Amino acid sequence: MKFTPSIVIDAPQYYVDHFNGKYNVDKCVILRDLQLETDSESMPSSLKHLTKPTHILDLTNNDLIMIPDLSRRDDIHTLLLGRNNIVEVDGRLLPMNVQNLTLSNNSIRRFEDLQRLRRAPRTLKNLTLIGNQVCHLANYREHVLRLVPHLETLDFQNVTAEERKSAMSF
Amino acid sequence: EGAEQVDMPYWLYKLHGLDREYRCE
RNA sequence: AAGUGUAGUAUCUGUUCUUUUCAGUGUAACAACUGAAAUGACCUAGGCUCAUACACAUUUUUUGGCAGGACGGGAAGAGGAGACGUCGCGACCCUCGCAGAGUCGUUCUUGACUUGGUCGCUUGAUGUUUCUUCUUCCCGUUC
Repeated sequence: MKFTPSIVIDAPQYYVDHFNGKYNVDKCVILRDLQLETDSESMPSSLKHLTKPTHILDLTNNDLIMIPDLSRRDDIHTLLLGRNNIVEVDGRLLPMNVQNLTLSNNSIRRFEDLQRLRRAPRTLKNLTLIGNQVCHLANYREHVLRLVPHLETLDFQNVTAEERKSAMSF
Repeated sequence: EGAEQVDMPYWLYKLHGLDREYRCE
């Protein structure tokens, strides 16, 4: 149920396809540094036993409410958050060099809830929010661009200077 | 741990001849 | 009034008893007796189960080596910029599809034989290589 180190030790640990490295988390449930899939992760915690060797984190298909409780992980480049219930984002996330975030199919409602993504310095190049209610709200794309200009590709679409300028105009 | 100081018819089945290995072919 | 010895028998009761094998004696077969000693691993009582000279003299390791305050972005205003390459955001474009690839011998899967590219960046990222900062506003850390 809980993400605990006993679970941290023994999931299917291997190397991504992309050759991204990691060591996974499954004594009986939810995982980390690879395939954190399908074990009903309520709250992220106990990332310390990850002890840094992980490029990627496939959190998908859990019951995560928010994204806090991230120990300092220099190595983590990619977070695959899909199919959870992320309502909010922490803010002091700042895991330096988090290049990719996958928020697909979650429950982030408001633009303002997206604000904490601006904190990601210049590393968050790829962000995908598609599948959230916030996407339907007006001027969603432009607000994400003006809020986090660090993003190079949003919703698998590329930013482009045209809508950068429109984001400036509004 | 806890070493504190202070201060059935065996011969009968052989006698009767049973429980001895044998085989009918 | 009581009473002995030779041979032999029966019957109580007390007492003893396997960690496992192997081989010999013994036995009608047992029993009994005589000798030795496996230890380790694995599978669901069992096992054709398993085991007990040199690396300093040209291509490598004995070498050609040595020499309120601070920070960090991003923007504006005043007094970092040229080549030459190498991998990326977009596209008015190109192009249009299932397969390391292509063929054969033998068998239900192997052995042989041959042989993104272009344009922008409308302020993408990077190593030669020559020359010559201040002020203001915003957002993060620290005290």
